[PDB]
Amino acid sequence: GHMNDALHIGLPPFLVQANNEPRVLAAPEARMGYVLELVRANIAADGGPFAAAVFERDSGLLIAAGTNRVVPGRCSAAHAEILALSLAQAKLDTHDLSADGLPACELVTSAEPCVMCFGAVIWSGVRSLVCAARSDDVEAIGFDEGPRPENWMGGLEARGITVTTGLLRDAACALLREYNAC
Amino acid sequence: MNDALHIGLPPFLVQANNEPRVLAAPEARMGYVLELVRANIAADGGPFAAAVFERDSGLLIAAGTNRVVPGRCSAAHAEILALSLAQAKLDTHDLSADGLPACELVTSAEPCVMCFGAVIWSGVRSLVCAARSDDVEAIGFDEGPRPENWMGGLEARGITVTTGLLRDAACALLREYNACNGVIYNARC
Ligand SMILES: Nc1nc(N)c2nc[nH]c2n1
Ligand SMILES: [Zn+2]
Ligand SMILES: [Zn+2]
Repeated sequence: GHMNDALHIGLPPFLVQANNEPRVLAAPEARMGYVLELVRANIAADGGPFAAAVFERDSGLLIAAGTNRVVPGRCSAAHAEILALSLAQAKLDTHDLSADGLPACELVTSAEPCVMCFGAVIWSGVRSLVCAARSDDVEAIGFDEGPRPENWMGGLEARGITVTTGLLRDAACALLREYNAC
Repeated sequence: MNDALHIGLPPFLVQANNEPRVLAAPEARMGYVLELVRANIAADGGPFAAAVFERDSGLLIAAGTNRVVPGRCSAAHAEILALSLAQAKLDTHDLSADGLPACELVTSAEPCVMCFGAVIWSGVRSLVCAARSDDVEAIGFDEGPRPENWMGGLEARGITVTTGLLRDAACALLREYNACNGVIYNARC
């Protein structure tokens, strides 16, 4: 809500809980299954059908999670990725996730990022991005990726951020089609 | 806050966002945005400020400055703060929602790729910049990989773009931040 002295984006109960309960998920598909549970919880708490979480890349320790809170939060910058990366940085007391001595961080996200989130992933210091639904899956339910540069993935890769896509794509599309139906 | 995204605003920014203010001329709007750059640098933030104004009346809606380092948040560019704070005050994610005056983002520098998408999603109908991307990069800030013809990109979404407005003063402030950036104490800073 509106504050005088802060930008303040409140989080619904499931998301506060997700950011404060201990969770180590070693396998990539474990990490992505949990992110898709957050998608489902978010849809039920009036949010867009997107979620993301920052994990320690090797251990799979969950550091923070975010979901689309654009409409209920009255904030167009409130995509899953922005919240997940920002909360991870708050937790780790730094604006730079690749700060010396911090373990390598990974953003596991329900769908390929829009142009804003593409830039946010670059500045964040995460070293790895893993996506489920593809860009055309997102467009097919009326979400816009915006004008991203051509070869956005190679843009990430050239800056030391490894990119995997398509992970539990079909599971993520099931939740997208469902949001679009309702 | 582990229960919210919470970026605190320094007092001078609370002040900027508290007092009613109307600036008709583009140069007046950018003059004010450049005062916030200097106040931000003195309040431990980066050399970047932006403000959302009603396009046709000059009424200030909200201002934002770069709070990346003090706010421990790489998303906290001036543009993201200005836009989000304006959306919070008017109680919509969409600055072009029915009933709302057309909004213009005035920004001390051309937007990086993240801020470029934020602009597109925000609903503002006008982007007005001072320093060019070349200026920003000249002192080690990185605009990142924007799409080819990013300005044409904005225009095709109906977002009119101006740049170079009070560019000299904005460059002078960038160079002054850069001269004071190092670790060796300089009383002149
Ligand atoms: N316009 C602009 N460009 C950057 N690289 C940047 N980094 C932090 N704030 C910024 N603003
Ligand atoms: Zn996004
Ligand atoms: Zn930016």
